[PDB]
Amino acid sequence: LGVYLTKKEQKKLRRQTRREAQKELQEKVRLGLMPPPEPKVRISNLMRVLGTEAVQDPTKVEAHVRAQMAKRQKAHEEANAARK
Amino acid sequence: ALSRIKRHLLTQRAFKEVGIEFMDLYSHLVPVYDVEPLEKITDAYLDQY
Amino acid sequence: NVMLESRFEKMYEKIDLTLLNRLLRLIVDHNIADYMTAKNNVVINYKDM
Amino acid sequence: DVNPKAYPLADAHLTKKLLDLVQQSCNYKQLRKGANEATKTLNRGISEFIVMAADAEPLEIILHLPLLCEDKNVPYVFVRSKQALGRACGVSRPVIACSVTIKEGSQLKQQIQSIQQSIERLLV
Amino acid sequence: EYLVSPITGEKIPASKMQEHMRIGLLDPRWLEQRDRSIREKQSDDE
Amino acid sequence: TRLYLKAEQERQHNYLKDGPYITAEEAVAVYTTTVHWLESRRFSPIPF
Amino acid sequence: NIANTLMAKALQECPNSGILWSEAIFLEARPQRRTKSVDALKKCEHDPHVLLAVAKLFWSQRKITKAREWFHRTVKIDSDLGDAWAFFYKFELQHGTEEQQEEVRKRCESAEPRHGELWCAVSKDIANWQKKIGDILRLVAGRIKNTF
Amino acid sequence: AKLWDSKMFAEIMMKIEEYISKQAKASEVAAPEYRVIVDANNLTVEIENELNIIHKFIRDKYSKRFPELESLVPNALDYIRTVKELGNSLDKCKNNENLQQILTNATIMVVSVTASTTQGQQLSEEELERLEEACDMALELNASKHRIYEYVESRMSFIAPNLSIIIGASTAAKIMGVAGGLTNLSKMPACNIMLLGAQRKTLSGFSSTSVLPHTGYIYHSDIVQSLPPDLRRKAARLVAAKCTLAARVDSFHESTEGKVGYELKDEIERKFDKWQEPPPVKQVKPLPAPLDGQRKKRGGRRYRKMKERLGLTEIRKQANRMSFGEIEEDAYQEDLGFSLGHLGKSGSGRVRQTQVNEATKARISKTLQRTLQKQS
Repeated sequence: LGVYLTKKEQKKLRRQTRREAQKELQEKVRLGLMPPPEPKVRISNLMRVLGTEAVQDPTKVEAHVRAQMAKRQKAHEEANAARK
Repeated sequence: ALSRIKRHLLTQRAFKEVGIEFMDLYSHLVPVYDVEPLEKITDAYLDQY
Repeated sequence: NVMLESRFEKMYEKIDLTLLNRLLRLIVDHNIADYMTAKNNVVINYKDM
Repeated sequence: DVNPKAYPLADAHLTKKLLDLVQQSCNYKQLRKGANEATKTLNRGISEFIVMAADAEPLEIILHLPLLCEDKNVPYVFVRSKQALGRACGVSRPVIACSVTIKEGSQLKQQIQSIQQSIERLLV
Repeated sequence: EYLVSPITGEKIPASKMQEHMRIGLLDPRWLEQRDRSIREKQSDDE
Repeated sequence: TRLYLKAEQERQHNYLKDGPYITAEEAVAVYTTTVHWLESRRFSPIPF
Repeated sequence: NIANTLMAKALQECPNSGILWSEAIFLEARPQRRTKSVDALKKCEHDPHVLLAVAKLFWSQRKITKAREWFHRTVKIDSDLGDAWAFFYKFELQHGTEEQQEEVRKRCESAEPRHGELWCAVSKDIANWQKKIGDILRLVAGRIKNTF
Repeated sequence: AKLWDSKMFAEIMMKIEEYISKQAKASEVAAPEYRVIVDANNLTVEIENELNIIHKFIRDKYSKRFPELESLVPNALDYIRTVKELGNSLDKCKNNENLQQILTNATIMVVSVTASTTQGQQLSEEELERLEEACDMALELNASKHRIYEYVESRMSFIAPNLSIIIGASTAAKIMGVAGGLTNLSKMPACNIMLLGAQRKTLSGFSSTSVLPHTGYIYHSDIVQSLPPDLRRKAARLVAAKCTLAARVDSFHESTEGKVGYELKDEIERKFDKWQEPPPVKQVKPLPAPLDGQRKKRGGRRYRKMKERLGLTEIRKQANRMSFGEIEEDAYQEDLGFSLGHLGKSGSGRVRQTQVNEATKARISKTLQRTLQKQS
C-alpha cells in the first residue's frame, strides 16, 4: 500500500523543489535565456525603487508601478482560472 | 514579572550553574559570581522585599 | 577599658545550609527560606572546572 | 502466516483504512505513539482503539496490550508492518504500537466507530 | 512487499523503504559542501 | 583561581562525606538562643 | 479484577457519573489513585460525590488541612448531598478539635439550605435505607414507603 | 481496633502464606511453586497496605507529642523507627548514636532543632504502650517483608530470568514487590518503572537536585550506579525501558533461558560504551586571513533595520559632543569619566528635550522567548 512521508520529510521535499526551481531561474538569467528580474515595486515601495524618476514624471511612474502590480495580480488570477 | 517571581519563590528549588571569576586586588582574591539574569531578577526582588 | 576588634574568620564559608534554613524559617516564610537556601546550593563553574 | 501469535491481523484492504485513520488522527493531535503511551492511554481510559505491528522483535513487548485492551474494553487490531505504522504516525522511526484517543467534539468520530466495528468483526 | 514512492513515483521493495527515503532526498548541496571540505583538506600544508 | 577552586572542591567533598560539622547540641543551642531572642523582641515572621 | 473490568465498562458507557467515578477512585490501588484516577476525574465532572471522594483520598493520605479545605468546599458547593456529612463528622472527630467537631455538627443541623435532607442523603448514598429506617424518621407513615 | 484488626490480618497471613513461603524456601535445602510466587507477590502488597495503615495510626498518635516529625521524616519505616527510638523522652535527642542509622546527619539536626521548639505535650502510659506495640508490629511486618523479598530474590532465577539478567535480583525483587507482582510490573509503562520505590526525600535547605528527585531502584541499581553522576538519569531511563521490555517478555514465560535478556543487556552495555566514548578529533579552525579589498553587501529591509538599530541616534549624537570651555559639574559619582555632554546642558542648540529612538529598544532574543513559553 501507499506510504506517508512525515512532516519534516515534507518540509525537506518542498524546500528542495523550491531551491531547484530557484536555481533553474538563476541559471536561466545567468545565461541570458530570460531577462534579469525587475525589482518588485508596490505603492509603499515606489519611493525606494522609482524615487528619482517619480519627481520628474510622478504619474507615469505611478501608472507603471500599478501596471506591474496588476500584471503580478493578472498572472495569479490567470493561474487560478486555468487550474480551475 | 511579579507572577513569575512568586512562582519561582514557591516552586523553584533547582537553579542553573553560576559562573565564578576572581577580582584580583593584588593582595587577595575576591570571588565574583555571575548568575542567570532570569534568576537575578527574582533574587533582586527577594532582596529588596 | 579594653576594646577587642576582631572578625569571624570564615563565616561566609562555614554557614551550614540546614541550620541557615532553620534560622531563616524562624524569621521568614518557609517557602522563602527554602528558596534562598536552595539558591545558595548551585553549581559553581569556571572555564573547565 | 509469518507470525501466528499475532491476532487479530488485519488484511490489505483494512490496513489501508487503519493507517489512513491513524494519519488523520495524527493531523488532529489525536494519536499516541509507542507501547508505553498506548498502555498509558488504556490505563487512563482515553483510547478508543489500539493498533500494533506483528513484526516486533520479541513480540511479547506489545503482547500485554491485548490483555489490557480486554481489561479496559477497547478494540485492538494488528498490522503486518511496523515501518508503515510508524510512517502513518508521522514518525520516521518504526512504531509497533499506536493509540487513538477520545476527544470532545472531534470530527473523526464516525470513522472511529466504523474502524471499531471493522476491528470487532475481525476478532473471532 | 512492494511500496509506491512518495518521492520518486516508482515501486520499491519494502525492506529498502527507510533507506530510500533517507537518501532519496540527500540535499545535493551537502555533496557540494563535502566536496569543498575535502578540496581544502587535500591542499592543507603541514 | 584553579588552585582555589581545587581546594574548594576538596572542601565541599569533605563536607559531603563527613557530614555537617555542627553537632546537634551546638545547633540546638544556637536555635534556642535565636528563638528566645525573637520571642523577647516580639518579632512577627516576614510573610510571603 | 473482574470488578475492575466491569468498572472500566461502566465508565466507558456512562461517563461523567459522579458516584461511579468516586467509587472507581477506590477500586484503583494507592499509587494510581491520584495521578490518573482522580485528576482526569476532576477533569470529567464536579459532582458532590466527587469532591467527597477527593476529600476522602486526602484524608487517607493524612493531609489534614487539604482534607478540611476540600470538605468545606464540598459543603459549600452542595449541602445535604452525597451523604458527605457522615464522613466530615468522622474526619473532624478523628483529626479536628472538639470545638471544631462541635461546630461542624451544629452546622450539620436540619435546615433547608444546609442538611435539610441529611438523613435522606445518607439513606440514598451510604445505602442506609431500611424498612424501619423510614419509620424511625418523622414521616413514619410517609418516609417508610419512600425508603427501602 | 484498626491496629488490632491489622494485627489479626497480619497474623492470619503469616500463619499460612508466610509459612508456605518458608517451607518452599527450605524445601531445596500438586503444590507447585508458581502459586507460591503469586501469593508472595500478594503478601508484599498486603504488607505494604497494612504498613501504610500502621504508619497512619502511629503518625496520628504521635502528633500529640511531636506534631512535626512527619514532615521532617517522610518515609514511613524511618518515621516508625524514629518514633520507636525517641518516644516521649526527647531529652536523649543529643548524641543519639541509635538515630544516626535511622536518619541521615542532615535531618538529625533538623529533628533535634525542631524538638527543642515543639508545643506537643507528653503522651500518657496507655498512649505510650499502644504506640510501642504498633511500632513493634511495624518492625515485625518489615522483617517479614525482608524475608519474603529474600525468597523472591532466590526464585527470580526461575520466575523472571530476563529481568534478573538485565538488573540484579535484588533490584529485580525490590521492583517486583513494590509493583504488585510480575504481571502488574509488566502492565506498567516504562516511564513508571523508573519511579518505583522513589522516596520523597525532604530537601533540608539544599536544592532539589542534590536530593536526587524522581529516583528509584533502577537508578540506585548496580549498572546505573556504575556511571558518572552526570550520565545517570539517561542510564536510568534506558535501563527502565529495557527492563520493561524484559518484564513484558517474562510475563508470558517466553525466552526462559534468557536470550532476550542478554540481547537487551549487551545493547545496554553498548549504549553505555557509546555514551562514555572519547570525543573524536576536531580540527582547529585557523583565524581568517586579514581581509583587503571590496566585498559587495546587499541592502534592503533587513539592511535598513540593521542600520537603524546600529546607526547613530540624535540623543547618542548629542552624547559625544562636549562644550568647549564650559566646565560642567561631575554627574556620576562612581565614574567621573561619564558625562552627558550636550545632553541636558546649554549650548546644544536644541530647545526641546531629545526623545528616545525606540528602534534602539532592548528586547530578549528569539530563543529566550522560547524559554518564557516553557515557563509560564
